[PDB]
Amino acid sequence: KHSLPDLPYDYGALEPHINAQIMQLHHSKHHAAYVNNLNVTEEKYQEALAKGDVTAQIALQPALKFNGGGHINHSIFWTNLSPNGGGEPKGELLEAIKRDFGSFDKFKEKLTAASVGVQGSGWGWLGFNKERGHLQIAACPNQDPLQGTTGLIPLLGIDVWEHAYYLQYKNVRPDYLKAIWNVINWENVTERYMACK
Amino acid sequence: KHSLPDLPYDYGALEPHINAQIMQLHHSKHHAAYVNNLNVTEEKYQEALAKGDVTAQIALQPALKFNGGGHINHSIFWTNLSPNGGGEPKGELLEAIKRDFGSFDKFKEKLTAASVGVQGSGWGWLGFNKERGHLQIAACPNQDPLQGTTGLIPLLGIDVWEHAYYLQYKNVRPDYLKAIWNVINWENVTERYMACK
Ligand SMILES: [Mn+2]
Ligand SMILES: [Mn+2]
Repeated sequence: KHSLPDLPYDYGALEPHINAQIMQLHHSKHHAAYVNNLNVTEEKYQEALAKGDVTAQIALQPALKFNGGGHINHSIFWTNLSPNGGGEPKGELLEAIKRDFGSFDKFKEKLTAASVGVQGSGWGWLGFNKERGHLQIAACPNQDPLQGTTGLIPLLGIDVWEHAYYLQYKNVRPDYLKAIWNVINWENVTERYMACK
Repeated sequence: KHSLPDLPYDYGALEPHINAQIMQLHHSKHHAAYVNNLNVTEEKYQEALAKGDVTAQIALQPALKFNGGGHINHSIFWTNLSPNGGGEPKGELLEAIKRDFGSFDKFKEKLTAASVGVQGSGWGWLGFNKERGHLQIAACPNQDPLQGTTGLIPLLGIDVWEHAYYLQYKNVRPDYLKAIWNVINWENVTERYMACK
């Protein structure tokens, strides 16, 4: 069974950029609900599959992408954030960023653009393209996970569901986007990128 | 007002790779129908737009994308083929193919896989990514046009609707894919590649 990962930090470790009320609801309520519902759906899929009930397997897909993706996306998200974070990466990651996007600041414009560009709920991603051997930016609707739906390996995700910012920033998503750059755990992103090498 | 372009060759020019019956049906019936229905939809949209009828506008979008995309895609497709075609391209395009995909043979596998990979009706495309400055393979469902939905600039299209091949190859879509390379007009895709730069 899948379980709720602990936050690597306190609910209020990201203040003042993401306030503690958000962090607490986002983790203990939204993420918790995805894990529990995933578990339920996986159990129901076990039965459908054993019976060769194809109709039921197909009927269960939305719940499985949504709750499974919910779990995958937030689990990556918490490791992407840190009180020790902000700034710019170093080493190869930074050179790949300059190489594929021109400059770190050009990269930030792009990921922000994708993230701001999401109509409705969704996520902006920095991913790695294993076929082409380079970095790539992508956006996903609702809880659709990056690797499951595109093949890109996720490096850094930014959650632009309204629940991820609305208590602090209301309708002004680009203020949230501005703020989050200050808490990005470039340590972890670099780690994920070295895993693709 | 849009019109059906003449074919650059005669209906039997691509034998024995694509037979004369397919070409004549594809051009004089299928493309003609997209053109006809595009003209009709565009006029209706003009009316809705001048009445500020957003409902009617939004209700016309599937027809506009389907018939518009059909017109766009087939227009490109006819120039991508030639009775004098086949072989490999030369100059920069060939260099970009080697740089972006490794070799011409690997590129060919990648375009084939993406084309075979289409479930239902659609197109495989070789495209150009402006903001990244490189070649990029994509696939579009139905008549969704490459640029309008994806931003990539079309260089080479491979129609994998069943009408593109079924009378001659039936269900064996890969044999059609193996055959079409004998008639690719590399001169035209080169031009399209030089126009991007
Ligand atoms: Mn969320
Ligand atoms: Mn067609």
